[PDB]
Order: sequence, then structure tokens, then C-alpha cells
Amino acid sequence: LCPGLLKGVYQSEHLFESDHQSGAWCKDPLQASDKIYYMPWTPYRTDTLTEYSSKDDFIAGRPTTTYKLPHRVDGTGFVVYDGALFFNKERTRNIVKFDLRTRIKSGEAIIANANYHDTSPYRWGGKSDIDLAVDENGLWVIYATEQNNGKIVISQLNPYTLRIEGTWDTAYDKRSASNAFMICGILYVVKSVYEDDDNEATGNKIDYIYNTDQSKDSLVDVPFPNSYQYIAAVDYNPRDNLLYVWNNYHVVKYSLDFGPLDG
Amino acid sequence: RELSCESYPIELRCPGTDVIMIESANYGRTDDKICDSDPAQMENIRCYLPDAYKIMSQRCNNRTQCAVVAGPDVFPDPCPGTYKYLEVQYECVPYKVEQKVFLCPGLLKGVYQSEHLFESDHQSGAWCKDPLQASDKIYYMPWTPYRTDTLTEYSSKDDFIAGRPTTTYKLPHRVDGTGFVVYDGALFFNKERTRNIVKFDLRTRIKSGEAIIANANYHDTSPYRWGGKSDIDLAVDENGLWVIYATEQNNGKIVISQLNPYTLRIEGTWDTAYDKRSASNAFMICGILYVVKSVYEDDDNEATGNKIDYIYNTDQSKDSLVDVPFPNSYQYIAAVDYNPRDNLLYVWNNYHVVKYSLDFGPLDG
Amino acid sequence: CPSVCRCDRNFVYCNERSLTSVPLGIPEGVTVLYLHNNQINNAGFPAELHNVQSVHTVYLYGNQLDEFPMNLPKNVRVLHLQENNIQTISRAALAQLLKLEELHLDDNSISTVGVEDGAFREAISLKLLFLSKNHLSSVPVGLPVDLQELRVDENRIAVISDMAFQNLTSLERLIVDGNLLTNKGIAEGTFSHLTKLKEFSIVRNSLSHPPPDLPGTHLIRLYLQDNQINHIPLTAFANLRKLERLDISNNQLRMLTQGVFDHLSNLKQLTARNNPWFCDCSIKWVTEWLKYIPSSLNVRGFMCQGPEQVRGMAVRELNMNLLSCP
Amino acid sequence: SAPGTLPHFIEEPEDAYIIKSNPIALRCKARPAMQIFFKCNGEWVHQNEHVSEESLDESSGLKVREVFINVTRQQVEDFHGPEDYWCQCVAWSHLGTSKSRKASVRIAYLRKNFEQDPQGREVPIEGMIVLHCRPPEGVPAAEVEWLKNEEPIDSEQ
Amino acid sequence: DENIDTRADHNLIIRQARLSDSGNYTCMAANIVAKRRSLSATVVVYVNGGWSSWTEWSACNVRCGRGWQKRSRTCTNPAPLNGGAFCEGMSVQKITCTALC
Ligand SMILES: *[C@@H]1O[C@H](CO)[C@@H](O)[C@H](O)[C@H]1NC(C)=O
Ligand SMILES: *[C@@H]1O[C@H](CO)[C@@H](O)[C@H](O)[C@H]1NC(C)=O
Ligand SMILES: *[C@@H]1O[C@H](CO)[C@@H](O)[C@H](O)[C@H]1NC(C)=O
Ligand SMILES: *[C@@H]1O[C@H](CO)[C@@H](O)[C@H](O)[C@H]1NC(C)=O
Ligand SMILES: [Ca+2]
Ligand SMILES: [Ca+2]
Ligand code: NA
Ligand code: NA
Repeated sequence: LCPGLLKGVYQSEHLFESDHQSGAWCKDPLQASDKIYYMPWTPYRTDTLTEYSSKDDFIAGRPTTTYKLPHRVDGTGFVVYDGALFFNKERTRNIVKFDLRTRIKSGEAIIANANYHDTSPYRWGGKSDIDLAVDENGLWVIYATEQNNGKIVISQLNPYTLRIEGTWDTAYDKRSASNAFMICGILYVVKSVYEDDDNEATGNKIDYIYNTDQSKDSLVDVPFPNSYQYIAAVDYNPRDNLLYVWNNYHVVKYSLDFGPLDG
Repeated sequence: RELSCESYPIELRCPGTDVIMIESANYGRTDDKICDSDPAQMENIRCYLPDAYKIMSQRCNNRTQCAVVAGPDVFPDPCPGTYKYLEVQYECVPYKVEQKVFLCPGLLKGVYQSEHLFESDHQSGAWCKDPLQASDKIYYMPWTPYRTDTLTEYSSKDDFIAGRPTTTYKLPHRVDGTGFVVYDGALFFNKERTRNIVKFDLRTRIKSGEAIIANANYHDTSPYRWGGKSDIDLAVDENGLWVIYATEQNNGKIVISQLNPYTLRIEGTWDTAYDKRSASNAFMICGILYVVKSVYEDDDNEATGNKIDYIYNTDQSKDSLVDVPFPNSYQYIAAVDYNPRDNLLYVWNNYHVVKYSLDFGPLDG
Repeated sequence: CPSVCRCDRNFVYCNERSLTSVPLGIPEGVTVLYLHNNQINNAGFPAELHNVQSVHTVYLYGNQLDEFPMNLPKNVRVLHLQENNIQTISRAALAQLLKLEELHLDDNSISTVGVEDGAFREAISLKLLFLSKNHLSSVPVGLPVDLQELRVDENRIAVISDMAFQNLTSLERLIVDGNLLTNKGIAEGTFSHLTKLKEFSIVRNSLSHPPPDLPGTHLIRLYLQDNQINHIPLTAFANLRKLERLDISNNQLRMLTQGVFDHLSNLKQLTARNNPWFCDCSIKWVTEWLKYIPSSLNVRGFMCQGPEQVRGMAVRELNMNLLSCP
Repeated sequence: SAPGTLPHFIEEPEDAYIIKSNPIALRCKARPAMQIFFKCNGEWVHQNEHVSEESLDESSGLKVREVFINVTRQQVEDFHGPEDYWCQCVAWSHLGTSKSRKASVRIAYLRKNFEQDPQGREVPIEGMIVLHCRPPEGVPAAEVEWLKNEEPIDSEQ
Repeated sequence: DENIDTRADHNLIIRQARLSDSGNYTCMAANIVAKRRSLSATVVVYVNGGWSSWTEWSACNVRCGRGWQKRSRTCTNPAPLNGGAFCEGMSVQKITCTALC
């Protein structure tokens, strides 16, 4: 299933320009469907998910149905796994499982020692303390603990039992990072330059990687594209092998290159 | 859940010895048919206050019973000409509390030199870290008379020494003195030629409020021994936000007042015996004032200084004469601020940016 | 020491005491005199006050004055006459205080006609003049020759004469921001005779392009924000070989001509957020210039507004070699 | 030949109150005047916001100028200063300038519940009684009027 | 004093703030059981500002042509007291004069 190690990230598609400066968007990689799940981020007001029938309807702004969530969502770590929505509940270190078919909450898991509600978010903040990821290995939780001194802590989560099936501690600080994504059980840390930081001129590149199987880390230099400056969320889809990036008010899709440098 | 309209106090109580825990709080209007008033005030059904949770957690949380007056005394007005209400969702949990961070370290026994970062281009200025937000962000403001209007943000300690800034904030008004401080992602500063404290949210990059410190002397009237419009000094400790100043009613002597970081109002006033112009700087720890008396460049037949010679308790309202040796390597002490998260002093002394380590007594009483 | 007024050491505190005049009992050892936030009218100034030689700093802000005061302490260096109603400036008043170096006249009702011809020139030792937040329509004529800082901002100044900045060679900081100033208002090379000028600012005005014939001999900082600058001519930024900080943000600029910044060799920072930059072939030189630029120079704010295809994108990086432009 | 003096104000700006998000403008009249501008909350108001009307009054010989400036609800609710949203008027003449009254724009409101309702009393034929009344909170301050059996009473009667 | 009187329904009425000036007034109830003191009320009398009489016109600064003449009007008759409202209007008066040469 694994395509290999990441070599370079490149621009692929530009859908539209949304009214919100932050948010996230993704497709369910388990279910063979062209359904798009849209999430606009509003501080202390995020509580609805928008479903779209196809790519054409998403650009035209023709929604199929809107889900009314039981609790307020914190951050841009929205992920869909086999017809169920996985989100971080506001002012808590708790993933919440919500089945889209039945439209009812199926579970609530406590991510142990995890920092929450603007304590340890990404560079831009916005309560992005807990970020969910989907790859070839399964469901993952990217967060930070005070035990690791604000550094990124990655844990595999079971999508059924909602329990931690392993914990890994990295050397990279979460607030220093812009966003992160999982591919073949390998973490990719994105470092980027933001808006209103008129002092900054540095290049936006991926400078850190962490393998779960080997439990070893390395310093990389993979150039990351940034047409705009406010990078909100970066999610990987294992079915299409593309990145679901939300930069500034715009909603984009990124193409990925792979190398066979893996044991 | 609990609900109460404007100017109507709310009551919260858990059974037995159980503690109250706030989940979601909002002060404004979401629904129009809950409260009963004039229909003109009910036209706007989209009023919100995010700081509502922060206020309730500071008063109701880790307590058996709670009574908060839903008005301007505890909650700042978000939308004027609209009849507001308080919506609170709470759960009953055991009576356990979290240690070290909020808790008082004791009485100051001795100050020692800890870190030397660099030697800034300006003789006087001020630097600090936000103790509420768990981040390694450093806020820098080098004071330039009749020209201070910018606050510089640094990503880490390494970037601060190397001189690599993250972002610079363009303030709406000119700043007077080296008394600024940062409290929960908001900047508090003394506006030039005024006895006013300006609240500026760093996230939104807009002014949220302006408070008048009553009878306070301003603009080189009653500053510290070095002058430089130091008339009003802001402090942060275990007790909260504080304002160190001087009034003509107290005859130039130091007047300390607790300020609410949300309502921007005086929640108590205390008068001391120490003259502000005789003092080099001051800092708050556990609601106790520590007066710094230092020696300066150009001091005719002078050697007396580099000490903490006076203390003032707010809870007891009693004062004492101390003799805690204070480090002063370079003579011009510009600013001394205490950070309750790290329990260290943030000093600026004659171009030098230094951090001081603290030692505490076995008890505080 | 006075009874109503409470003196403290080498200072006199007559502040916020509802006084309409200066108290009589003033010692001959005082250095700083505080009389601010009172109701002192221009009529309540005794002659004995002038005789107190020892006083070097006087604070009279937030009072109820009409004219510049008479019989002020002879050997005064710094004066604070702000937040009141000063409308008339006389030659005889400034002739008394010869040793005056720093003068603040902020938030007053000072008009061009109200000031006597060459009244500021009487204060021979004057270096800092703050005519900020007044009712000024133009820069006064008779200014001090040895002046270093003229802060004549936040007024209603629409026109500037060439003779307004005559003999002011020694001037270093000129702040004329927040006025009704246009390019028709500025005279043909008025600022050219200010060799020692280091900082210049015309922010929040109404300039259609930068003022031509600017001094470059000592200029380090140039600020041109919130103006209606449509375009920048090539000649405008040349011969400014000493400049380090330039800001042109919040302007009506669409495109720039190649080599407009070729003489700004000492340039450390350039700011150009919020500008309607139309990204076509006119921005090809901008992207290339941004790539070969040293770490010494920080250029920020370059973001596209047109067309919809490249909307909101940073001019720092191009895609597919700027399409089919080269 | 005409007499030259400082500008004299005729229609000084009066305190405005915003009702149901309807933006209410401020009036200003002076003579002799060539330029009239507004200084709201310490700083000058932009030239574009001003609407001038150089209408010459018959009753007076010199040139009269009238300027109006609109103040929206969004301007007042987003202003986070220490004092109430105030405005002043500055007029220009060949001799000098003159300032007007500080007109304070406020958000108009009124409560339903009375602060203190009048209390009923039993009083003898020669005895004296005082009826207390505390009106509800509102801007501006409420105008209290007394009614004896749903009909007003005249204090001068 | 005729200006101050005690009412049957326990009220203190002051007609003019001249015959009974400012102070910290406190109400006290007495009974055969004991006495009780109430919270003191801070009654402060304020004097509003009133303009003083006009001065004389000054001599024309310019010898030949357009000249100037000044007249001052201070806020001292009466001067504001205990936080009284300040004087309304302008403080200075200026007129153009022509001196014959
Ligand atoms: C008090 O309650 C707050 C609310 O979560 C909690 O964070 C804090 O640790 C508790 N203890 C103390 C001493 O504040
Ligand atoms: C001012 O400069 C002019 C030459 O531009 C010179 O002739 C004049 O004498 C100077 N004024 C003084 C007082 O030196
Ligand atoms: C602005 O003021 C003018 C009068 O000066 C008025 O005619 C106009 O309608 C006002 N604008 C609005 C939106 O009412
Ligand atoms: C009341 O006023 C008197 C002076 O007349 C003062 O001494 C006293 O302390 C004041 N009491 C209060 C509570 O203000
Ligand atoms: Ca992510
Ligand atoms: Ca301090
Ligand atoms: Na996600
Ligand atoms: Na400080």
C-alpha cells in the first residue's frame, strides 16, 4: 500500500476562495466516493460540517447536507474515517467519534497528558493543539505534552475502540511548526512564514521527519509551496496520495512525489 | 445549566463537598425569547463574549459555592444598547486543585544574577514574557522619549540574543515609561501625557479598552529615580494584574492598585510610605510589593543603593523595612518585572538585558 | 515654599490644585516646576517668576492659556505648554527665554496668522519644536536656524512654500504626517536645502507620487504611507545613496518601473502590505530581484491583486515561469 | 470695508443619540468661515466625510458656512476609548480659529423595570409625606413626571 | 435654619446648597433597645463656571496697514469648584484695525 518516502510537494489544483481565513477540508479514503467534507473555522463558534456530492458542486457551492455536531470543535484537525467524523472537542483533550449515517455520537476518547485550547497549537495558533491524521498505517493523533516539554507527541488511535495503540515523542516543538501529516507511519513537519510577520523572509520547507516503526528521527529540507501566507491545515489522503491544504482564504490541493528510499 | 439576565446575579452550588467545573460560558445574546425586556434591545441576537469562560474559571472553579453578579463590575460590555444574559454549563467533580503555577513561592530571601542575553542599543527599555500563555515568546520595547510606539515579538530565547524578530506591533498611541506588561495575549501600557492604561489584543491587533487610573501622577511628575516618564508601572503576580503609581494625595508616595484585566477597573487601592522618585523600580509577588533602591551613574558623595529596603503587603495592609541585596552591575536600572510562571526577574540595566534568579523563605504566613 | 502648593526637595508640585495663577513663594534653588492640569490663564504670570534663574524645566500642560506666557523663568531649557488653547505667539515672549532648547506645543489652537513674523527665531537656542495637533494650514516662515527637529504633524496643512525650509540646514527630523498635503501643495524642491535631514515622514496624507528633489546626503528613513501614490518615477529614489528604511505600504500602486531602487545601496528594509499590485509582465523583474537579494535587505508586502488566476499570491515565488510572459 | 474678526458659532453641535442603528449626523454653523472641520475623539475627521454648504444668511453680512458629518452605530460600538464618543468643531478665518461645544454621541437605551417604585402611605390631615421614585437605567437620564389617578399634576398650580 | 428640616417619613431636605454646604451626612436610628448607624452619604456641592468681564482692546501691533487688537475673557466669575462644569465658548476676541500714517 505504501508509495514510499516523500521527495517533493508541488501545486496541483485551486478550487475556490472561501470567506474564512482558516479551516480544513478532506475526503473519506476508506469509502470509494467523490464526497467532500468542508469545515470553515470560526473561533468559539465551530459546530457544523458541510457535505458535497462532487468536486464540481464544491467549487459551485452546491451542498448536499449539513451535519449539526453535538459539541464545539477546537482547531483545524478535522478528519473523516469510514463514514465517521473524528474531531477535537472545545476546551478538552477529548477525540469525539460521530457516525454520519446514524447522525449520533458513538464515542469520546481522552488523549492522555495532551495540551489543549491554545496551550500548544501550531505557529498560527487558533486552538490547533490536537491534529488528526489518516495514512496507510491507519488513524493517528498529532499533539504535544508538557512531559515532552511542548515537543510533538504522535500516537496511533484505534478507530473502533478509541484507545492509544502506541505513543512516540519527537524533538520538534509544536508552536515552532506550521502543520504536520502522516504517510506510511512517518511524520512530516512543515515550517512556514506567515502573514503580518513582515520581518520574516526565510524559505518555507519541511525540516523534520519521524519514523514510528524505526523510532528514529532525521532533519530534512523538502521545499513546501506557499502561494499565500496563512497556512491553516495540511492533511494527507492515502487513496489519491495528495495533500488537502488550506492556505489563507483559498482552498487548494497539492501533488506529491515519492522515492523508493525505504527499508 | 444556569441562566440569568442583565444586572441579575447568578448562583452555582455542587452537592456536599463537590467542586464546580465550567465547560461553556457566553455573556450576550443567542436566543431572543429566553429573557423578557423591550423588543428594540432583542433585535440583535448575535452578541458574544469569549472571555466569559476565563472570568468564571477564576471565580467559580475549584470552589463549593459561587455567586457572580452578571453586570459591568465582573463582565465587560460587548454590545451596547442590548439586554444581555449569562449562559453557563457546569459539571460537579472532586475537590482536587492544581499546584505550583498559581501558588505563592513564599517571601523573597535573596536576589542573584542568572542570565545575560545581550547589550541593547538603548540605555532604557523593557522586556517580558506572557506568564498565562505557555509559550517561549519574548516581548521587547526599547524606550525612546517622545518616540516609543512599537512592541517587538521574538519566537525564542536564541532568536532574541541573535536579534531575529518574528513580528513588530504598531501601537495606536505613544508609550510613556518602561512600565509595560503582557497579560494573556494582550498588551497593557501607559499612554503618553495621560494617567490611562491601554489594552491592546496582539491576536486581533486592535485596542480593546482604555482605563483611567484615578488621581495618578503622569508624564515625569512622579517617575522612578531615573525619570524617563516612569510614572506608571504595571506588574503581574500570583494575585493577578497590578498598577504601581503615585498620587499627590499620598504626597508623592507609592500607591498600589489591583486592576481587572477584563473590566479595566480598580479592585482595591493601597497607600505606602516610600516615595516613588526615591525608588529605582518595584515588583509584585503574592500581593507583596518590593521596593528597589539602587545606585546610579552621577551620584555626588553617593554609594547608598543596590538593595530592597521596603515591603508592602496588600492582604495584611502592613509595611516593613527590609535589606535584601539587589544586583546592579551597570548603574542605570530601567525596568524590573516579575514573572510568576518562571519565578525570575526581567531586568533592563544600562543597555544590558538581564534575567535575575530568586530565593525564597521557608514560610510566608 | 507656597502654602497651597507642596514643594518636594528640588521640585515644586503646583499640579492639579485648581490654581488660576502661579504661586508667589518660589525658592531660588528649584530646578523643575510642575504647574500642569490647573486653570492658569495667560494673565496669571508674576514678574518675579522670570527672576528665578535656577529653574530649567516648566510643566504647564492641560491649563487654560490663550497666548504664549510672559515672565517665564529666564534660564529655562525645556517647556511643556500642551493640551490647552494657545492661539497667539509673540516675539517679546520668546525673546525672554533665550536658553530655551525643547518646546512642546501639542493639542493647542495655533494658527499660521496667530504666530508673529519670526517669533520662533527669537529663541536662539531652540532645537526641538513640537507644533503637533494644532490648527496649522502651512509651515511658518520665521523658524529657528539651528533647529534639529520640527514636528508639525496632525494639522490641516495643504500647502508648503519653498521659503518655509530656508536656512534650516541643521534640521535632522521632519514629521509632516496626517495633513491635507498633495503634490500641488509641495513647492519645486522645497526640501532640497536640508542636507543634514536623516528622517522624513508624510504618512496619512494625499500624495499622488513621492515628493521630488529630496535630500539624500544624510537621509536614512523615508515614510510614505496611506497616500494615493499611483506610480513612482525613476528619478525620485536616485541620489538617496544613504537610505536604509523605506515604506510605501497602504498606497494605490499597481506596477513599478525596473531599476527604481538601483541607487538605494544602503537599503536594509523595504515595505510595500496592502497595495493593488496587478501581477503581469511588469512584476517579472520584481520576482528576479527578490531571488538575488542579500539577507541584509528585507522586502515585504508584495502580493498580487490581479488577475483572479494569480489573486492573493506572493510576488516572492512564480509558477510555470510566469506562464507565457517571457 | 467689511469687519474682520474670528469665527463666531451660530449652530453649535448638540449631543446625538443612536436609535435602532439609524446613523444621525452632526450640524455645525459659523461666520466668518472659509474652512470648517471636525475633531472627533482627539483626531481630525477625513475631508471626504465632510459635506459643506456655503449658504449666505440674510440677517448677517459676512460669509456663513455649514458642514454636516454622519456618525454610524459601527463607529461608536467599535470605539474603545476612556470617555464617551465626543466631537468638536474648528472654523477657519483670516485672523485665526475657534473651537465649539464637545457634542457626545451615545447609544440610546431604556429599561422596563423601575429602580424603586413609589410606596403607599397613611397620613393624617395636617401631616406631611414624600413619595420616592427611582427611574430605570437609560441614556439619556429619564424625565420623571407624577400622575394623580392617571392624570398629570402641576407643581406650580 | 429654615433651609434644613426633618420629615415624619425620615427625610432630610435642603432647599439651597448655600445655607447647608457639602459633607458626610449619616442617618442614625434610636430606640429603647439600642442605636444603629447607617452608611454615610457623600453629599458634595459643586459651583459651575461663569465668564468674567471683558478686558480693554490692545494697541495695533503693525504701525501701517492691517493691525490686531485683543480682548480676554477668563472663567473666574465664578471660578469652577468641586468638579463644576467649565465655561462654554471662546476665551479670546480679535478684530482687524487700520492705523493712519
Ligand atoms: C482551578 O480551576 C481551573 C479551571 O480549569 C484549573 O485550570 C486550575 O488548575 C484549578 N486550580 C487552581 C489552583 O487554579
Ligand atoms: C540664509 O541662507 C541664505 C542663502 O540661501 C543666506 O544668504 C542668508 O544670509 C542665510 N541667513 C542667515 C541668518 O545666515
Ligand atoms: C451622509 O450625510 C449626508 C448629509 O451631509 C446625507 O445626505 C446622507 O444621506 C448621509 N449618508 C447616509 C448613508 O445616510
Ligand atoms: C467624610 O468626609 C470627612 C471630611 O468632611 C472625612 O474626614 C471622612 O473620612 C469622610 N468619610 C468617608 C467614608 O469618605
Ligand atoms: Ca495536519
Ligand atoms: Ca516593575
Ligand atoms: Na485533520
Ligand atoms: Na514593567
